[PDB]
Amino acid sequence: TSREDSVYLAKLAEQAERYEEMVENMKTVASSGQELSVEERNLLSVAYKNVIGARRASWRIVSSIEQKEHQVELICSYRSKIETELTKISDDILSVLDSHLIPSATTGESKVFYYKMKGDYHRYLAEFSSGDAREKATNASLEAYKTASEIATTELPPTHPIRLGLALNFSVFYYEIQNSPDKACHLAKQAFDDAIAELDTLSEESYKDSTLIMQLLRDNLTLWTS
Amino acid sequence: EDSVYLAKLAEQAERYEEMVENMKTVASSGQELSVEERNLLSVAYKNVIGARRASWRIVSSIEQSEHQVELICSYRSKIETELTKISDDILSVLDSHLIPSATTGESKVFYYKMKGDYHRYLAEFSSGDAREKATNASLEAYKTASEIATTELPPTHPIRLGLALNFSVFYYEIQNSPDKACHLAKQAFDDAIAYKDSTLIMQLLRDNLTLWT
Amino acid sequence: RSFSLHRM
Amino acid sequence: RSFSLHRM
Repeated sequence: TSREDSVYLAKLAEQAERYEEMVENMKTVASSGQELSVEERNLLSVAYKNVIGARRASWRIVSSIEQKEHQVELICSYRSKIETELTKISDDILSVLDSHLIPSATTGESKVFYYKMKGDYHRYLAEFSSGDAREKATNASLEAYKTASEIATTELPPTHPIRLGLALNFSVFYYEIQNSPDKACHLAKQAFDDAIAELDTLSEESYKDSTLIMQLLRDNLTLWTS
Repeated sequence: EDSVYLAKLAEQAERYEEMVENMKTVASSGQELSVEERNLLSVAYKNVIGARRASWRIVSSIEQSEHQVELICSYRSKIETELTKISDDILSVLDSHLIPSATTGESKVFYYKMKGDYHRYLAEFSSGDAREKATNASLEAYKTASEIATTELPPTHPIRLGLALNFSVFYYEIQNSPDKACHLAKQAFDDAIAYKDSTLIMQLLRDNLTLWT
Repeated sequence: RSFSLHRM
Repeated sequence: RSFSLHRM
């Protein structure tokens, strides 16, 4: 199957709700020489986000069951079988992110997008780890976000959905992983105020996507400030 | 015992493929099942096969370049092979352990209704003599269950009612018999004119009658 | 479009 | 619980 054939099967698997195969279709495309297009890396992002989304949901259910005999152990190994699948998915996406995606990225917008994913799946890892793995995941997550944030501030307008979506996930990292509501609100409020000032820079094609993420920023700001 | 605990766990986590594997070991032992394990095994396979039928129904409807048509026809064969394997695994459980070693008539109707169900799912995508044999295999299990249900289960019992639902749907969908589908759907609904599930059943029977008539 | 059996 | 970027 050719390069465009794998991209079509990813769009096929997307609507078929078979997201595990959507990864293999996109994993065999991003590793090619070409750089992923605007829609291509969207399928790559959509694919993995659903693959790890199911285990994140599955892990969050099994944790609350234990947080509420041989049943004590049966849940502990089941909850760890999901954590192994959560690591396999994160290590798989982070490996191609660090071997091909980020190195071969030349566009400033491409670098922000991939460095954001690096922060995202490092953050998924730190959601459940404890000890050395949680401390290692927290550091790499913040290092990739800060790198994306520095490149986004100089190469992207403040209303760009990739720049706004980054600060949204970066702010969630501060509140949920680093437990710093003051650092989350500060970055989230600044990201909202930076985009409000340059409203003329809101592009026609990127208009609806930018307004949506700004509302997601304010919803988090309201929740964190209680 | 421990295998049944993992099934309830995997149902909460919605990892139904593991719920099937764990409930498979409980049915692999030829010991009679229980009302809970009978439905734990049913919901496990219902969700696993339901996802592939969802993908099959969506992917087959996507067909609407010859390469692009032959590309999705190969992707459907991927889903069909899963649909075949999952149906073959549960049917071999019923045909070997559950149906032969069933003691009560209530379970016999449930297991014979299960057999016709997964034979019917086979008919939804099979071709040639695979669909023809699956058609006959589904009607035989359904008709056997209905003959037993008319004597062991009351007309309001949800297993007798749910069996009529899937039997009538089989007539309208596989054999393309609208008159046979409406006759039984209405006969079963009228015969039940008199627990917390039979009401929902006759709701589904009435909604199907409205669409079929 | 036809409804078979489900949990509700 | 905070809300992260969903599908675009």
